[PDB]
Amino acid sequence: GEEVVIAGMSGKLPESENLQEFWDNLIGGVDMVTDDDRRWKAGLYGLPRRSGKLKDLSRFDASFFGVHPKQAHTMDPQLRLLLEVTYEAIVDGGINPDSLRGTHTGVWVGVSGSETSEALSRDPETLVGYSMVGCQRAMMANRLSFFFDFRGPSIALDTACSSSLMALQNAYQAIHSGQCPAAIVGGINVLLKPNTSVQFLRLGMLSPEGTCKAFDTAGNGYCRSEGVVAVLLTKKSLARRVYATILNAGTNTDGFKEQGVTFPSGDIQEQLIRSLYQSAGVAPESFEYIEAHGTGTKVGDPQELNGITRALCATRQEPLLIGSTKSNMGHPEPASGLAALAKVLLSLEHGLWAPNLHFHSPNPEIPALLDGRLQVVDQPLPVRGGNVGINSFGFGGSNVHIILRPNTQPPPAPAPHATLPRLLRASGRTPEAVQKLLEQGLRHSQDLAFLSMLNDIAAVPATAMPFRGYAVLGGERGGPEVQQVPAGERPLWFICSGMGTQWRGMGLSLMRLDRFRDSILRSDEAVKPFGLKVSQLLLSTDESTFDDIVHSFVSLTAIQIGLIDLLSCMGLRPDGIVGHSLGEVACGYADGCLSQEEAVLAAYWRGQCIKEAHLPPGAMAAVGLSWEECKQRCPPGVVPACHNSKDTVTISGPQAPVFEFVEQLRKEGVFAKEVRTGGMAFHSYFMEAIAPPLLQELKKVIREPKPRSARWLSTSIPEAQWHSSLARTSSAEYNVNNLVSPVLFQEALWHVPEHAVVLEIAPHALLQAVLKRGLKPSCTIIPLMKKDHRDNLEFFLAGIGRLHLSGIDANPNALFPPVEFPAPRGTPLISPLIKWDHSLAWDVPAAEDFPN
Amino acid sequence: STGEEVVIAGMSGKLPESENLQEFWDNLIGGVDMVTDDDRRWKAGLYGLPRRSGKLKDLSRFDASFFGVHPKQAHTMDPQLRLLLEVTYEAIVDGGINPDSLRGTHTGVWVGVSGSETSEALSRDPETLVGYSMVGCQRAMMANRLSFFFDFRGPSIALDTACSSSLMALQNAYQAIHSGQCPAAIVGGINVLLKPNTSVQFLRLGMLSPEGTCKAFDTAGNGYCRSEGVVAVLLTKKSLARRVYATILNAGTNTDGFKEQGVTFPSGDIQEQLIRSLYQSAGVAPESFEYIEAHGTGTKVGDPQELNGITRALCATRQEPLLIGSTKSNMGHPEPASGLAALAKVLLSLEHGLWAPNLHFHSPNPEIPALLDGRLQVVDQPLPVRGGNVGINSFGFGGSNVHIILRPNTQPPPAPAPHATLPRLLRASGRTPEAVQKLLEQGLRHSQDLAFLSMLNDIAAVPATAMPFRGYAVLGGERGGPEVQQVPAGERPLWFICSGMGTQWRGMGLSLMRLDRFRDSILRSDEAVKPFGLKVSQLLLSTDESTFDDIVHSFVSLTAIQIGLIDLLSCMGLRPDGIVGHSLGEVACGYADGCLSQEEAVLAAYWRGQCIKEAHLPPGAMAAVGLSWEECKQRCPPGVVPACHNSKDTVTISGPQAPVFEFVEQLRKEGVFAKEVRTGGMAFHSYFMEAIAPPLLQELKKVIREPKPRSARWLSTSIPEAQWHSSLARTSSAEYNVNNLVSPVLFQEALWHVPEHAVVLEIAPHALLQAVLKRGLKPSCTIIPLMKKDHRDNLEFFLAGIGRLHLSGIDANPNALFPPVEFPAPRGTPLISPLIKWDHSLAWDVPAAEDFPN
Ligand SMILES: [Cl-]
Repeated sequence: GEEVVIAGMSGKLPESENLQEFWDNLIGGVDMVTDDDRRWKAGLYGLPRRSGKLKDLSRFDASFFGVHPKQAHTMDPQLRLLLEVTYEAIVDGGINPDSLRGTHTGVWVGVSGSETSEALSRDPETLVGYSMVGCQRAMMANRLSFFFDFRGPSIALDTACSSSLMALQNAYQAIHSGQCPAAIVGGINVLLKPNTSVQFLRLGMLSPEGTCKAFDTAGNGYCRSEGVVAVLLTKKSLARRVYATILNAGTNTDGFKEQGVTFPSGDIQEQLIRSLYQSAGVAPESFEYIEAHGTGTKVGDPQELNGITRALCATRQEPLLIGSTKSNMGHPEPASGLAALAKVLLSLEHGLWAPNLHFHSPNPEIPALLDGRLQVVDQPLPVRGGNVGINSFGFGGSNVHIILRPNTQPPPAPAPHATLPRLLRASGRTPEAVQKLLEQGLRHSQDLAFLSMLNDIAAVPATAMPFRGYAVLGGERGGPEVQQVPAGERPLWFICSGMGTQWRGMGLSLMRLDRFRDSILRSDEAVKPFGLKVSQLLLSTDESTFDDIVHSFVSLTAIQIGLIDLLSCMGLRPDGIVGHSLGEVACGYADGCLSQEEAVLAAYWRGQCIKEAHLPPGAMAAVGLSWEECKQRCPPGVVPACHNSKDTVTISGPQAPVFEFVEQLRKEGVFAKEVRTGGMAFHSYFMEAIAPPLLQELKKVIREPKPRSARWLSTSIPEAQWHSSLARTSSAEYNVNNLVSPVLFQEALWHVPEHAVVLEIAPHALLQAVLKRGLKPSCTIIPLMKKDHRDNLEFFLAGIGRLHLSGIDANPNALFPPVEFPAPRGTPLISPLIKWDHSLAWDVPAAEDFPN
Repeated sequence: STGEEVVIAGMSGKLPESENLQEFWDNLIGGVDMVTDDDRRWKAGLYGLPRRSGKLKDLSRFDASFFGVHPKQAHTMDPQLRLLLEVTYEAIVDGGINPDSLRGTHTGVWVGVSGSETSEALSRDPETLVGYSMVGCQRAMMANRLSFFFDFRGPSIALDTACSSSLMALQNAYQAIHSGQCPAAIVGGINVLLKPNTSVQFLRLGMLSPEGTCKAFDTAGNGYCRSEGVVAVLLTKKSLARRVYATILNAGTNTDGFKEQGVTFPSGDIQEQLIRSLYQSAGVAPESFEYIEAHGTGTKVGDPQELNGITRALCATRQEPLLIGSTKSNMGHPEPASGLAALAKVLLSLEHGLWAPNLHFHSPNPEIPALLDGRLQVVDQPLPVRGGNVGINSFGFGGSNVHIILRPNTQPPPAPAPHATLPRLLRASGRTPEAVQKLLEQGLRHSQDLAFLSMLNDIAAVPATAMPFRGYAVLGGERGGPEVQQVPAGERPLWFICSGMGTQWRGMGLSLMRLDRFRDSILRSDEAVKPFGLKVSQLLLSTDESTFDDIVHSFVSLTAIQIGLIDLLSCMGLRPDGIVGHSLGEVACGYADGCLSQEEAVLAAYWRGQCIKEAHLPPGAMAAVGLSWEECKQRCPPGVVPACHNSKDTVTISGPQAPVFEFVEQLRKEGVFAKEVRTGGMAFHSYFMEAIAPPLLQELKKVIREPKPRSARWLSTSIPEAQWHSSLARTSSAEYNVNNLVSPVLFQEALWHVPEHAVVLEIAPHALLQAVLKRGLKPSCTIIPLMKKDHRDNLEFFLAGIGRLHLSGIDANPNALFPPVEFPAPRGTPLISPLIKWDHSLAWDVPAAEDFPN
């Protein structure tokens, strides 16, 4: 059938708020069983004082889960915690939960108690109906399917202690047979009602010392514990991270026993173990370690270990390692299987078997312990290699056993782009949630698989995760940037700049990105017939290279096209487009009116037709007065050419009168600065003589002009004329008319809506200040390249980071070569890095809420 | 070959106002509303609750000792579990399967359950609560306790998906059987209403109808009525089934996922996709459906969501209306067990050929176009079942949906056959005499239903320690009624006694010739003697009273009949623990022991007679004499001797005709019983036989070429005990048989070794030895005759003997005597589960409404 892997995990265990703390406690030999009065007075009714308790049951990020406060207070704490642990298990696997919505993903939850339901229905006069929706057993599974939008089976099951490993088994069968592509498996247990512990006490199942002395002579019962664990299983193809592959999972039941229903049968357990390795085609000698059910009972331990010995140790030359998580944290009953699984996977990820606590003298009823066929892990031991088995046996006789093949994927071989900086983006319910992801990303900045997975889980809408951040890794000038995301819809606008943005060496830093390089090489092919190569112009060390009009027009357009291609590969589509002068050629590419070759040829012919003609000497100057003021003050022959902002306009005309006016104006104290245009009066009647030959060349280039969309605001045609036949398409005529007409830039900027995110598409963000002045103050202005910057690749990635802060989604993973999956063993855990808004404290039943 | 074919093989249940499925059906087809308004569980109207709810008649009954539960544990067991254990046993036997045959198998158990109210009531007092209440009330035990008792080793799981739980259990068990993981499975659904607080929760959620009625599909639908239910179904792969109610063509589940309307808003679009995906994957056409059992809880929002989803899934291209019904309208909504309750209603409708109608349907919900246009037709009147697939929906309030497709079993009744006129034996076992009486009475009422009787006979082999009462009835016979008795405790060794001379009678065996196995045995014996101008079957048909006066005829015919009787006993698996033969009866003993083949035994009887005849000895005689053996010896005139030691005070003498006759006459004069035997005028077991020895030995050496050892089960009557370990007594050789003819019959001597409490069968065409056996055996022995001289119908007499064998605690299935019934049983074969009775005299604890917080 289908290969089944464990793709992600999370959990809350005794004295452990997450799996990292669980591991620290395990490998540190910390006893997680405690003796405080968290749940009820110590020794109440003669109960043992010790039990494994979660640090907190009151926390729940209710609004992220769409739960109203009234329902949150009346929801079983097991469910409140399982909703968050489930989310963490999914992202732990590097999967964005949104990608599983509407799928036939299944949910199986192992659960045996409904104490909250009892507490909440105790008063008929005051009880509320919605406590049934938050506490009824089926909801422990159904509420997950509801929130995550999972449509596969949704089942809560009870086989007592083996519940959660039985959920794992049923989930494995559903994936193996092709019924589900993925599944959530959960295990939950809380200790709210002291009466329940009294019942177990009187059955003789509880140790008076509240300890699971697994495999030890002194074993006399188990210590009750709490636990909330979730695991994400998927078919191999869907996994990003793989902790292990499930080779087989199976169940049987003891059936009739002369000793009674609660007497465990080692003979039946042994048959289960054997039938599973036989049917998986696995040899008993291939096992390195077995996680025994190991509750530390006088009858159960020998039954189980002697069954393991007969099933697995008959022909083994080496001892078989054996451990029990229950010796470290107590017995979380139905959640026991998944807690033991978490200890196993964490041991494998760290290369060390965590050891048992409380093992001093071998149970004398167990020969393999005295003879070395079984070896208890009572010291941390390196993981050497081999399959792992896990047992979970219920007190009613339901047995489950699973065989795992650990993922041993080695770290990747050093690669070229690994040296390039990378962008890491993060989202979170709070600033601390974001900070936590960026900090760990920084700490593992060379772990490409880890960063790739983090980048994949960050695309969560700002309405759900209001804080965002980024960090450019492997660069020079970087540190984490975090901010709350301004609420509302934020339209994305592209501004393509015109002349004055070229500089020696421009684009060379971005050439290290394959997509940008490939775009440039494609532009080279367009101009090859004209003896030009864009990549060679960019490599030129001659400061005068871009003084040549054709070099600068072609190189500018090529770079703009390369930047638009980087943005497109991340799925960005602008809501608005504005070009300045020659920038309209790249706007036509961005709007989808011009192909890459047409845009590049259009910039070539525009410059070449200028080169092939003679024009009288012209000049342009930035004047410190309004458009209206300019039209009245301009001397004869001089005209307003660019309406950049309210108080800054560019004039164009005959060289002398221009230099004169600049003089006159400076006389009257007005700002006047001659621009350098190489003796050209662009955007004036002066260009008129270029029109005819340019129109002839462009008609051959743009054979089938396409209509400009409403996103694209023309700067060469006044708004009053937007319905004209000339403004309809990006035709040879449209492009010729741009050259001889004024740039109505400020006019277009006025139509940019509030809260827009504006990117400057240019080799140097020349228009930043003009943009700030002409745009509504609620706009975010982002530059993508800077003249002479040490490393424009880093500057560009910071801008993509700023895009993320603004609430726009752009995954930087797409800019770099795809990481190979599954991730290497040891890729850092993600679930413990997830933080929620846990400021509120929700109702939790008290010991007195139950009958006494 | 997608996988294994899955069938519903048996069912049982306890539903509102219905102690079993027969009462459930009577209520359904009779239009009886099973929802009531009494104070059984709590003061009606308490907390403003609706007064009406579906309640089981009793929650206190449980045959604790059958299930090995001590009284202290029975009082602290959830009533759901106590009831489920019995309903599970009834579901298995309902299928005509003896539960013992599933012990140790990988049979699975899935139980749909949503409440543990008893567990709450029983753990309320920390000072007094006991630990074993956890073993009888924890949710996992609802499944685990069944696996434990029945010895099932497949998966054992309790599951909760709210309303759809029990149909989800059925889907999971269908998948485990279909994929080859389990050969069979028990599927259960349970719900009880003990805690009024629970109903308050639902009331406040707006889910309960103030009228306590599920007005399914009706404009007045405003919520559901809560009910109780305990249902169990046995699923098996096709090959294991005897009865088949229906084949499951497909079963599947999906979940609503996220809904803008909230978690409890039912999604018709998702339900519709489940229905479509299932008939598409089963290769079933939507037009092939006759009827659909809708979840139909009678809610304002749910009904149209469901029925409009059904319309889009199934009614797009249908030319005929699709029938729809809802069992909830009849008995309310038993929550997790609703899927199995609906299933019971469907299967009972199919078995009776009538769709049981809904109650409370007056005006169609106006938001459902197909009810207004006739594309969907509510069954509000009983309608005949016409043919086609059936679908069943069960949707949980949390969004878990289950749908199943069934193909009804339409197997017609069997074609009239010749053997169907023969009488049949019905055996029964039970916890009480009333349980046995109930099976025999129903068997009598359906005496021509072969499949029904065959299935009843298959469930009767239960040890006496578990079912202390047994009974039988010979059906289709002239006379005879039920025999019921408590089964005497202890091991009871089975002994075969093969009689000798004096048992022959004109027409013997003719009645048994109607049984194919007996007839076939006789025809085989005919072949052995055909070369000698004899045909056993023709001697049995002879109307000549002198036929058996010829010793060859009588020897051969007796042996053949005893062999035929041994063959009938062997086909039922009976193996004797002891064997004693009388005179020529020792030949059949050899066959029964295993040392003589049928042909050897028949040829041995032939030669014994023919060699005697061939010698033309002087006239001899034998006579049954009412004297002890010793008392006989001293009154035995010269030439006359004691030949057969039958009992303490009765012996057979043998000698010269003249002196035996004269001695017989003087005996009658002196008031003694003197009865001359029919011996072809010969003196058997006497010196007069000595001249026959040599030629007989020569013929027998050719017949018995390779003697075989005589088991220790076989006590010799021709060789004194002191010599039982000699070489002659070792094998059934030519010498052993020659010696039998020439030596006395030490019958009484052998009888002394028969142990106490033995069950003794007389293998003979006429049970001549009954009184001798009574006298010579310990008084604790049961003596059973198999044939009687001149009986009107020895087939009936033989079956009544097989019945007596059952009563004694020995197992012998009479089904093996008759042609095998073809399985699956015909549709309509009477239900068995309702016929099962238990020892329900005690009343066990049930929590009271006041045992919960108020
Ligand atoms: Cl035999």
